[PDB]
Amino acid sequence: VIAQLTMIAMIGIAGPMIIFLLAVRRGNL
Amino acid sequence: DWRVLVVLLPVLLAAGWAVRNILPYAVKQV
Amino acid sequence: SYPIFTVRWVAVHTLAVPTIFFLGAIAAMQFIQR
Amino acid sequence: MTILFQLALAALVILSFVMVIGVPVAYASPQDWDRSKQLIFLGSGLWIALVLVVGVLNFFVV
Amino acid sequence: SEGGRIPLWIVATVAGMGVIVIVGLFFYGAYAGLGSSL
Amino acid sequence: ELVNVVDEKLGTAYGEKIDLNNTNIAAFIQYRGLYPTLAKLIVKNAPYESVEDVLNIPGLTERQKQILRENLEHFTVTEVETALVEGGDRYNNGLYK
Amino acid sequence: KLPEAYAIFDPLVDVLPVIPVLFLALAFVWQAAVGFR
Amino acid sequence: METLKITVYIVVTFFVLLFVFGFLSGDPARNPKRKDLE
Amino acid sequence: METITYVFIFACIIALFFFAIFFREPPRIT
Amino acid sequence: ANLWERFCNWVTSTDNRLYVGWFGVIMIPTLLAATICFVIAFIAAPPVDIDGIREPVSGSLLYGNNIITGAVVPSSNAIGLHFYPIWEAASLDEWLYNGGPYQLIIFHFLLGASCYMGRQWELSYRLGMRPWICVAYSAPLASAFAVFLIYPIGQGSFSDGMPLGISGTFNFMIVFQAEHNILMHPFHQLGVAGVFGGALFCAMHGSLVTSSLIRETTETESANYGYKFGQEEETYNIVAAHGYFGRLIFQYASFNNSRSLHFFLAAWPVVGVWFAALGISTMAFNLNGFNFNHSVIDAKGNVINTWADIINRANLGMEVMHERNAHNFPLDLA
Amino acid sequence: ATNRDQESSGFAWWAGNARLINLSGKLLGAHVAHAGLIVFWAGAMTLFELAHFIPEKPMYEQGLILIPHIATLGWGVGPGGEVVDTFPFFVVGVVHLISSAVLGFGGVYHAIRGPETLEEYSSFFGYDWKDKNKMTTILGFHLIVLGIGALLLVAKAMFFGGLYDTWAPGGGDVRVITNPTLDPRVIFGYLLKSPFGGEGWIVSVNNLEDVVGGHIWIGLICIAGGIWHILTTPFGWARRAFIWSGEAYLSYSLGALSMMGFIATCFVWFNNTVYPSEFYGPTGPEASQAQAMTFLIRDQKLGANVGSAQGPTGLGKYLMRSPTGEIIFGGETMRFWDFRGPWLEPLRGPNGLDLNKIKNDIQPWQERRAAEYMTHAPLGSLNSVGGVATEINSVNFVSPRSWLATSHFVLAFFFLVGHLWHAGRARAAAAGFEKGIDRESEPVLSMPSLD
Amino acid sequence: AELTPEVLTVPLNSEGKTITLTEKQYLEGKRLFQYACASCHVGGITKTNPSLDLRTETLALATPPRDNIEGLVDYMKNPTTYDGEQEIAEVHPSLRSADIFPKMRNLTEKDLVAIAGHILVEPKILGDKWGGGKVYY
Amino acid sequence: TTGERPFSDIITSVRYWVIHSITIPALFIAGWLFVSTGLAYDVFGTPRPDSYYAQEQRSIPLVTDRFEAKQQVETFLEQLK
Ligand code: CLA
Ligand code: CLA
Ligand code: CLA
Ligand code: CLA
Ligand code: CLA
Ligand SMILES: CC1=C(/C=C/C(C)=C/C=C/C(C)=C/C=C/C=C(C)/C=C/C=C(C)/C=C/C2=C(C)CCCC2(C)C)C(C)(C)CCC1
Ligand SMILES: CC1=C(/C=C/C(C)=C/C=C/C(C)=C/C=C/C=C(C)/C=C/C=C(C)/C=C/C2=C(C)CCCC2(C)C)C(C)(C)CCC1
Ligand SMILES: CC1=C(/C=C/C(C)=C/C=C/C(C)=C/C=C/C=C(C)/C=C/C=C(C)/C=C/C2=C(C)CCCC2(C)C)C(C)(C)CCC1
Ligand SMILES: CCCCCCCCCCCCO[C@@H]1O[C@H](CO)[C@@H](O[C@H]2O[C@H](CO)[C@@H](O)[C@H](O)[C@H]2O)[C@H](O)[C@H]1O
Ligand SMILES: CCCCCCCS[C@@H]1O[C@H](CO)[C@@H](O)[C@H](O)[C@H]1O
Ligand code: OEX
Ligand SMILES: [Ca+2]
Ligand SMILES: [Ca+2]
Ligand SMILES: [Cl-]
Ligand SMILES: [Cl-]
Ligand SMILES: [Cl-]
Ligand SMILES: [Mg+2]
Repeated sequence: VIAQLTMIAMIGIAGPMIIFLLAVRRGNL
Repeated sequence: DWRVLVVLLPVLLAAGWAVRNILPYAVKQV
Repeated sequence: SYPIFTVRWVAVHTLAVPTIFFLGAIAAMQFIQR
Repeated sequence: MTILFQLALAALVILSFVMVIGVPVAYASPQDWDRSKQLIFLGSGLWIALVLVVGVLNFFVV
Repeated sequence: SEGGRIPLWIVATVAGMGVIVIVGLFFYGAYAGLGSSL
Repeated sequence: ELVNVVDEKLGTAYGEKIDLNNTNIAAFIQYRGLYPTLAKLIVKNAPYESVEDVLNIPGLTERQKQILRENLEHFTVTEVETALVEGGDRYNNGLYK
Repeated sequence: KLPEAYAIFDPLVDVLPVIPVLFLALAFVWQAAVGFR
Repeated sequence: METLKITVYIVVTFFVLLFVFGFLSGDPARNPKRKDLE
Repeated sequence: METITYVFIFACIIALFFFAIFFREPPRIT
Repeated sequence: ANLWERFCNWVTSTDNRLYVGWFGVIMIPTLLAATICFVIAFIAAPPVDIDGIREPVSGSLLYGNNIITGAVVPSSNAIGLHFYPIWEAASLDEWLYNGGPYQLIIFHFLLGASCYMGRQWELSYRLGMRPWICVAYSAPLASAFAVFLIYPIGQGSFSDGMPLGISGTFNFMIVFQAEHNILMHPFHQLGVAGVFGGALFCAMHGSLVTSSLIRETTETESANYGYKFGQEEETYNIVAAHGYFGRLIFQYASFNNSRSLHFFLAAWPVVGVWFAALGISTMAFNLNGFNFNHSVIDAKGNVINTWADIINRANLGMEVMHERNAHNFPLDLA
Repeated sequence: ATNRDQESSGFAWWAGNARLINLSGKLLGAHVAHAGLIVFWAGAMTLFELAHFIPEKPMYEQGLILIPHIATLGWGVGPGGEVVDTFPFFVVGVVHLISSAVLGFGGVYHAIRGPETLEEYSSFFGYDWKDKNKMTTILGFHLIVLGIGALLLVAKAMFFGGLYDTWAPGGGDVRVITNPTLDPRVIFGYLLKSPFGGEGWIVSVNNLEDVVGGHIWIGLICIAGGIWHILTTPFGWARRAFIWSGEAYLSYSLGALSMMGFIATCFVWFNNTVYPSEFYGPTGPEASQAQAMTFLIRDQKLGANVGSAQGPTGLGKYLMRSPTGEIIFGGETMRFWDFRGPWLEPLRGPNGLDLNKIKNDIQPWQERRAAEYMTHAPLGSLNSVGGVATEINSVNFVSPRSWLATSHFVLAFFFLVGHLWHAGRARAAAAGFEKGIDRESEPVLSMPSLD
Repeated sequence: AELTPEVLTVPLNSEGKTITLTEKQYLEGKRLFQYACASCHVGGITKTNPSLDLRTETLALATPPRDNIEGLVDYMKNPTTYDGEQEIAEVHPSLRSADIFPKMRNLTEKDLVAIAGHILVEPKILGDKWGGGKVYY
Repeated sequence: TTGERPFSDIITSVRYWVIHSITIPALFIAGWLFVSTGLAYDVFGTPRPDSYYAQEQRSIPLVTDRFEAKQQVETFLEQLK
C-alpha cells in the first residue's frame, strides 16, 4: 500500500518534470 | 490541561517564528 | 514601497489560519476507528 | 531464468520511465539534438528488444 | 525577498496537487474507519 | 348493517391461534416442525370441522402426526372466511417483511 | 489476479488506469508555464 | 383506423419530404453574407 | 361553473397571446 | 422562378412575422397537434388506467379536476414502451382508457420542441447572427426529454413518464425521490446550483444595470423612456456598476467585460440545468443518489443516525405508499 | 512558435486546439497521441481489472466492464460463462498497453518535433479541408479499415474459436458460428424494425448468426463504400448540401457519435445476447421478471395454483395477459413482458408462459438463475450501495449495465451539444459572421420592419 | 458501548457449550457474510423468501436447531427446509453445491465458523433491526 | 489598485514561503493534535465511539427539560459509568 503512493509520486512528478526541464533549458514550450 | 499546550505549541511556535522573521519590517512600518 | 500588515492581511488571515488548523484536524479524523 | 525475466522487466519499466521524461524534453530541446536523436533511436530499439524479451521469458516463469 | 523568484506556474501546480492529495485522503476516509458503514 | 369481516374475525379464536381454515401459511413458521411440509398439507386439505381432524390428513407419517399432536394446542378452526381465502391469499397475502 | 511473476507490480497496475487523466492536467501545467498566451 | 393510419402516414411523409428537400435546396447560400458555400 | 371558469380564463390568456403578438405596439428605431 | 423555388423562398423568408423555416415545417404541425390534443384531453378526457391495474385515474376538468389537480395521465403500464397510436386501439374509448392522449402529446411535443431548437439555429443563420442561442435552449429541452422519454425508456414504461399536470408533476418528484434519492445526487445538486444561481445572477445583473442607468428622464416619468430602441449608445454606465460590485466584494471578483459577464450569465444556468437533465437521464438507469444509510456506527456497532437516515425514513414512507395496489412481490425493481 | 498565442492564432488558450485546424502535422500529432490515450486506457484498465479479479465471483459483482467484453468474444470462458483461463485477458491488456506506447511515440513526434504542416512534405499525407477529393479519399481509407475490423469480428466468430453464446442449446457456451445469416431480408429487416416496445430496432438482435452475418454485410459495405469514396468525388447535390470545412466535418462526426452513444446505451440496457447476462448481469426487465418467477416458484412450492390466483386488483397475482393475449408475468413486471432470456424460454409456449410447463418443468437451475438475477437487479447508489434507494449498507454492487448505460448517455448528450455548437459555428464561419455582426452592414437594418 | 468478549460469546452447540470469537473473527465473519450471503440476506432477512429470517429465535425454532455454531456450519454444508424435511443444496449456496454456487468453493471450515459467528453476534448488536427489514431501518 | 501588494508578488516571493513553509504546517499539525490528543471531544462535548450508549442501554439521551438541561446532560454522562 506504500508502493502505490511511491509509483504515483514518480508518475505524478514525471508530468511537471518535463515542463520544468524544458522551461529551465528554455526549450520549445 | 497538557493537551492544550501540546496542541497550541505548534501555533505559538509559528507565531513566534514569523514574528521573528518579520520584526524589522513591522518596526519599519509602525 | 509596500506595507505588510494591512486590513486585507487581517481578513486573509482570520480566514486562512483557522482553515489550515481545521484541515489538520479533519485529516487526523480520517484515521479514527470505531 | 527467472532472474533474466525479472531483470528484463525491471529494465523495461526503468527505460520506459526514462523515455517518458526524456523523449519530449529532447524533441523540444534546442541544443544537442544530434546525440539526443541517436539516444532516442538507441533507447527505442532497446525498448522494443526488452518488450520482446519479457514476452518470451514470460512463458518460462509463469 | 524579491517578488517573482518562484514561478507562479510551479506554485499553481504544487498547490493543485496538494488539494488533490487532501481531498483524496478525505474520499479514502469514506471507505475506512468512521463513516464507512463497516 | 355493515361490518369489516376481517376485524370481526380478529375477535374470534382467529386472533388467538393459527386458524387451520383461514390463516396464511407463513404463520406455521411460528412453531417447530410445521413449515413447510405440514403447512402445505394442512392448507391443502382445509377446511376442518375440528382441529383434531388435521390428524386425518391422508399420507401422514407417524412423526408428522406426533408433531401435529404436539401443536394442536396452538391451532383453532373457525368458519371459512371468503375474504381471507380467495386470491390464493393463504399462500401469499401480500405481506413480506 | 495477475500471473504470479508480475505480482510485484500490483501497486503500479493499481495506479496506471488514471494516467490518461494526468495528461489533461498536464495540459494546464504546460499552459500555466507559457502564461496562457 | 386503417384509413386514419394511411392518412397520417401520408401527412407525415409529405412534411418530412418537405423538410428534407427543403434543406437540400441550397440552404448554405440562404444567409445574408457569403452565399458561395459549395 | 368551475370548469367554465378555468377554460374561460385559459381562453382569455390565449386571446391575449394573439393580441400581444400580432397587435403589439411595433418597435421603432430612432 | 418555379413554384418550389418560390415556396422555399417564402419558407425561409426573413420577412415573415413569425419565422417558418424548414425546422418550422415540422415544428408547426406537430406542436399544433400536441397543443390541440392536450387542451381537449385536459378538459374532457375520461379516467386513465396509468398503472395498468384497472384503477383509472381522472385527469380532466370535466371529470372532477381543477387546474391544480388536473393532468393528462401517462399511458398504461400494460403498454410499457409499446407504440400506442390511435389506429392501434380498437376504438377511441379504448384509446382513452389506456392513455393514448399522453403518447400522442409527448411524442408530437418532443419532436416539435426539437425543431424549435433547430429553428432557433436557422433564424440565427438567416439574420447573420452567431448560432448558439439554440445551445442555451438545449438545456430545458434536454430536461423535457429526460422526464418524458429517457426515464420511461430506462424504467421500461411511459406510465413512469412525468404526467402533463401540476399535481402529477409533484407525484413524479416524490416517487422519484423515493426510488432514486435524487436530492442526494450531485447532478440534481448541480441543477439546484444552476437555478438558484441563475436566479441570483438574474437579480444581480438586473439590479446592477438598473442601478447605473444614465440619467435621461425627469422624476415624473418612467426611467425606461430614457432608452430608445436601436440607439447606438449603451444605456447604463458599466464602469459605475463595476465600481459598485467590485467594491461590494473585491475588485477581481467583479466583471468589467460585458461579453465575459454575459457569457457567464448564459453558461452557469445552462450548464447546471444540463447536469439536472443528466441526473434524471442517468437515474433513468438506476444509478442513484448517495446512500449513506447506516453509514455511522459506534464502538459496539449501534447505528448512529445522521440526517441521511432521516431522509431515508421519509423515502421509505413514499416508497411503501406509492402505487399501493401495484406491487405483488417485495422489491420495487422498476 | 507558429500560431501559439491569441494574437497570432486568433484563438484564446481555452480554444487552443482550434489553432491546429490548418496545421495538419501537429494535428496528426494530436490525433495519434489521443489514440494512444485510448489504447492506453484499454490496456491499463484491463490489467487493473484482472488484478482485482476473483474468478469464482460473477464478473458483475466486481465492477468489470472490459473483461466482460473480452469474454463475450469467447476468450477465457467455458460453459455457463465460467472463467476457465485468465491468460487471454492478460494478453489483451498487455498488448493494448504496449501498443499505446507506440501510438504515444508517434503522436508526440508529430506533435512537437515533426513537420507542422504535411503538404510541403507529402502530397499523399497532406490535405486541404476544402479539397473534396482528398477528404473523400481519406474517408475511404478509414472505411476500408473499419470494414476490415468488422471482418475481424466475423473471423473470430467463424474461424478462431467462435463467440460466447448465452443461447447455446444445453446452456451458455462458446460456439463457432458456421452458418451466419446472409439473407438481406433479415439483416436490414432489423434496420426497419420500430424502436418501440416489443420491437427494439437493431437492439433486438437475439442470435449470434444474425450478429455475424450483419458484420459480414457491414464489412463488405464498408470496404465497398471506402473504395467508392477513394475513386469518386462528391456530386453536385452533395456539394450544394454541405459545409465543407474542418469544423463542419467535426460537427458531422460529433452528431454521428452522439447517435451511436445513445444506441449503445440502449444496447447495453436491453440486449442480453451481445451483452451476456452471465458477464454483465441481468437487464432491468430481466431482473423484474426474475422476481416474478422467483415468487411464483416459492408460492407454487407451497401449494399455490399460480394460474388461477387472483391478485388484489383482479389481475392475476402471478400470471396475466399481455394486451394481445400472451400469458405473461404479473405485478408491475407486466411492463417487461417483451423480455427474452435463456432461463425463462423453456417455460414459454406458443401462447406465452405455459402453465403446464410452469407446474411440472421448472428446473432447479432455473430457480437459481431467477434468484440470482432478482438479487442482482441493476439498481444501486453512486457510492455503489447495491439495491433500492432505501436499502441499508451491506452489499457493494452497481451493475455494469448501469455504469455503461449512464456513462454513454452522458457522453452522447454532450456530444449532441458539441454537434450543435460546431455545426452552428461552422455555418456562421463559412458564411462569415462567426466573430459578430458588421456594424456598417447589419443585415436586419436592411430588412423591412416586421410591423 | 463496546464490542466486548461477552457480546462475542455465542452458543457453540445445542448442549449449552459456548465459544468466544476474536474481534478478527467478528470482522472476518462480517466480510464473508457480505461476500457469500448479503445478496439475499442483507440485514438478517431473506430477499427471495422473506418468511424466513436469520433472527436467533427463528434459527432456534428451526429443525435441526440453527441457533448455534454447529447448526449454522452444518446448514452451510447441507442446508435444509425449516422443518429439516428437505435438503435444498440445489437451490441454496452450500459446500455441497459449491459446484453450482462457485463463491462457496474458496470457503474453508474456518470461514464457515466466522460466517456463523456473524449470524449469531449481529442480532446481539442490532437487535430488532436484524431480520427486521425496512420497518427498522 | 488599492495600495496593498499584489498577491502574485507575495506568494511567489522567497520570504513568503520561508515564513509559511513553517507557519502552515505548524497550524496543520496543531489541528491534527487537537483531534489525535482527543481534546476536541472534551472541548465540544462530542461522544467518542464508545460513549453514545452504555453497554446494554439503547435509548438516546435526549434533553427534555429546558432549565435543568445541564444537570440532565451531566446525568446522561454519568450513566456511562
Ligand atoms: C488529448 C489531449 C490533447 C492533445 C493530444 C493536444 C495536442 C496539442 N495541443 Mg492542445 N490542449 C489540450 C489538450 C490536448 N492538446 C487541453 C486540455 C488544453 C487546455 C489547457 C489545450 C490548449 C492548447 C493551447 C493553447 C495550444 C495547444 C497546442 C497543441 C499542439 C502543440 C502543443 C505543443 O507543441 O506544446 C509544446 C509543449 C511541450 C514541448 C512540453 C511537452 C509536451 C509533450 C507532448 C509531453 C509528452 C508527455 C508524454 C508522456 C511523453 C511520452 C514519450 C514516450 C512515448 C517515449 C498539440 C497537437 C498548441 C498549438 O495548437 O500549436 C499550433 C497551442 O498553442 N493546446
Ligand atoms: C465508459 C467509461 C467508464 C465506465 C462505464 C466505468 C465504470 C466503472 N469503473 Mg472505470 N474508469 C474510467 C471510465 C469508466 N469507468 C476512466 C476514464 C478511468 C481513469 C480515471 C477509469 C479508472 C477506474 C478505476 C481505477 C476504477 C474504475 C472502477 C469502475 C467501476 C466503479 C465505478 C465508480 O464507482 O465510479 C465513481 C463515479 C464517479 C467518480 C463519477 C464520475 C462523474 C464524472 C466525473 C462526471 C463527468 C461529466 C462530464 C464528462 C463533464 C463534462 C463537462 C461539461 C461542462 C461539458 C465501474 C464499473 C472501479 C472498479 O470497480 O474496478 C473494478 C475502480 O477501482 N475505473
Ligand atoms: C496513424 C496515423 C499516421 C499517419 C497518417 C502518419 C504519417 C506520416 N508519418 Mg507518422 N507516426 C505514426 C502515425 C502516423 N504517421 C506512428 C504510430 C508512429 C510511431 C511509429 C509515427 C512515427 C513517425 C516518425 C519517426 C516519422 C513519421 C513520418 C510520417 C510521414 C511519412 C510516413 C511515410 O511516408 O511512411 C511510409 C509508409 C510505410 C513505409 C508503411 C508503414 C507500414 C505500417 C507501419 C504497417 C502497419 C499498418 C497497419 C494498418 C497499422 C495498424 C495500426 C493500428 C492498429 C493502430 C507521414 C506524414 C516521418 C516524417 O514525418 O518525416 C518528416 C517520420 O520521420 N511517423
Ligand atoms: C455500423 C454498424 C454496426 C452495428 C449496428 C454494430 C453492432 C454491434 N457490434 Mg459491431 N462492428 C462494426 C459495425 C457495427 N456493429 C464495425 C465497423 C467494426 C469494426 C470496428 C465492428 C467490430 C465489432 C467487434 C470486435 C464487436 C462488435 C460487437 C457488436 C455488438 C455489440 C456492440 C454494440 O453495442 O455496438 C452498437 C453499434 C453502434 C452503436 C453503431 C450504430 C451504427 C448506426 C446504426 C449507423 C451510423 C451511421 C452514421 C451515423 C452515418 C453514416 C453517414 C452516411 C449515411 C452518409 C453489436 C451487435 C461485439 C459483439 O458482437 O459481441 C459478440 C464485439 O465484440 N463489433
Ligand atoms: C463514414 C461513413 C460515410 C460518410 C461520412 C459518407 C459520406 C458521403 N457519402 Mg458515402 N458511402 C459510404 C460511407 C460514407 N459516406 C458507404 C459505406 C457506402 C456504401 C453503402 C457509401 C455509398 C455512397 C454513394 C452511392 C454516395 C455516397 C455519397 C456520400 C456523400 C454525400 C452523402 C450524404 O449526403 O449523406 C446524407 C444522407 C442522405 C442525403 C440520404 C437521405 C437522407 C435521409 C433523411 C436519411 C435517413 C436515414 C435515417 C436517419 C437513419 C436511421 C436508420 C435507417 C436505416 C432507418 C458524403 C461525402 C454520395 C456522393 O456524393 O458520392 C461521391 C453518393 O452518391 N456514399
Ligand atoms: C504505463 C507505464 C509507464 C508510463 C507512465 C506515463 C505515461 C506517465 C505519464 C505521466 C504524466 C502525464 C503525468 C502528469 C502529471 C500532471 C500533473 C500532476 C498535473 C497537475 C496539474 C495541476 C495541479 C494543475 C494546477 C493548476 C494550474 C497549473 C493552473 C490553473 C490552476 C490549477 C490549480 C488548475 C511507466 C513509464 C511508469 C512504466 C510503467 C508502466
Ligand atoms: C501532444 C500534447 C499533449 C498530449 C500528449 C499525449 C496524450 C501523449 C500520450 C502518450 C502516451 C499514450 C504514452 C504511453 C506510454 C506507455 C508506456 C511508456 C508503457 C509502457 C508499458 C510497460 C513498461 C509495461 C510493463 C508491464 C509489462 C510489460 C507486463 C505487465 C506488467 C507491466 C505493466 C509492468 C499534451 C496534452 C500533454 C499537451 C502538449 C501536446
Ligand atoms: C452489424 C449488425 C447488424 C447490421 C447493421 C447494419 C446493416 C447497419 C446498417 C446501417 C445503416 C445503413 C445506417 C445508415 C445511416 C444513415 C444515416 C444516419 C443518414 C444520415 C443522413 C443525414 C444526416 C442527412 C442530413 C441532411 C438532410 C436530412 C437534409 C439535407 C441536408 C443534410 C444532408 C444535412 C444487425 C443489426 C443486422 C445485427 C447486429 C450486427
Ligand atoms: C426521404 C429521403 C429523401 C432522400 C432524397 C435524396 C436525394 C439525392 C439527390 C438530391 C438532388 C438535389 O436536388 C435539389 O433540388 C432542386 C432540383 O431542381 C434544386 O433546386 C433548388 O435550387 C436552388 C439552389 O440554390 C434553390 O435556391 C431553389 O430554391 C431550389 O429550386 C436544388 O439545388 C437541388 O440540389
Ligand atoms: C490480431 C492478433 C491475433 C492473435 C491470434 C489469435 C488466435 S485465436 C485462437 O484460435 C483458436 C482456433 O484457431 C481458438 O480455439 C482459441 O480459443 C483462440 O484464442
Ligand atoms: O410504476 Mn410508476 O413507480 Ca417506477 O417503481 Mn415500480 O414502477 Mn411503479 O413502483 Mn415504484
Ligand atoms: Ca474498538
Ligand atoms: Ca476521392
Ligand atoms: Cl403514486
Ligand atoms: Cl410486483
Ligand atoms: Cl417475523
Ligand atoms: Mg473514515
